[PDB]
Amino acid sequence: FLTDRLIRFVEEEGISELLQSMRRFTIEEALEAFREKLGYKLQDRVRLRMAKVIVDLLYECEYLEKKGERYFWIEGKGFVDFFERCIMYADKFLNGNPPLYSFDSASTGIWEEFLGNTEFRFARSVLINLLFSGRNDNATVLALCYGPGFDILQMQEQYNIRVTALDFKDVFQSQASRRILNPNSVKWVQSALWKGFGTPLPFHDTMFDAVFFACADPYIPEESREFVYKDIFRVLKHGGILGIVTRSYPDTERKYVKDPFVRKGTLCHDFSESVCEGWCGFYHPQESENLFKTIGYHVNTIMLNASVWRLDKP
Ligand SMILES: Nc1ncnc2c1ncn2[C@@H]1O[C@H](CSCC[C@H](N)C(=O)O)[C@@H](O)[C@H]1O
Repeated sequence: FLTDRLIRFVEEEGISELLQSMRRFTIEEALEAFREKLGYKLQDRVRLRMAKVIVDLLYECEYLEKKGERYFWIEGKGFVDFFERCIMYADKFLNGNPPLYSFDSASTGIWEEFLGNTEFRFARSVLINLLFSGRNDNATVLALCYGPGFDILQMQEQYNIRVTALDFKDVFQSQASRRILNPNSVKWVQSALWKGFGTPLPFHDTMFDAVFFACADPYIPEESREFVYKDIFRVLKHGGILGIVTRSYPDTERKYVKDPFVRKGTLCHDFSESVCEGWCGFYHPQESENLFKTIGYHVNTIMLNASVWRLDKP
């Protein structure tokens, strides 16, 4: 299991030994001790975040209790995977080595194997039915940040839609074309027309019946996330729909992410994919719902522990 693997990492790197010897710590004190005692170079946001995720996971797994903002180590009384490869590298990354993977040509096979997994296929299929079930055929849909094209493939498997495909790099386009059911029917937009998150989408206002946005939310920088979703709102027709597949950072309130296995799994996913170039991490679900509402979306559906979102433009 992935959680057991990350716990084994925590123990083998001496993180658990350090924290139990400290006995009590705030997140700030723990991060200072990771720097001073383990020698981690927490020199950027993504590495500082990984260290925070480790503490959050130890708390979720009941190694720690919390009073106010202070954690306490709980003393016990007497008597092959993409994720595996990420965790195998995490010690090197935390010591300041470059990201393990990126969205460049050399890494395309890695992403193809990872994003083809059954859990992603399930989440995409649910969202596709949420967006298109019961609709008139041949909706105009933007497949945004489509990568290897599993999203386009599943959309064409399930429904007759007119896909416009856009990514911020063109490194996957040939692989996606050789995967989907109807490559001639797709409007492939050249990646030179869109620098990516933070730049306006190269489409006019109110053009699309739907925007499909799967597994790309955690690559949006915090500084740009409001704009990215406002700009998507701009290109949707009134009555159009934005579908998101992501994960939600486990919420203390347990309002959105309830399944204990999923709460642990999301933390381990976030820690692991932090070794990939550009990872920003999963966002808090209450803040996401608040953001979508202020932009002007109606929150039609939140499902799968707040991993699948249907957002309608009124
Ligand atoms: N800074 C950035 N701006 C726009 N897209 C970005 C980006 N960083 C990553 N991405 C894109 O986000 C995607 C992450 S992988 C998800 C691919 C596909 N949607 C699927 O469901 O499997 C990739 O297409 C990647 O090119």
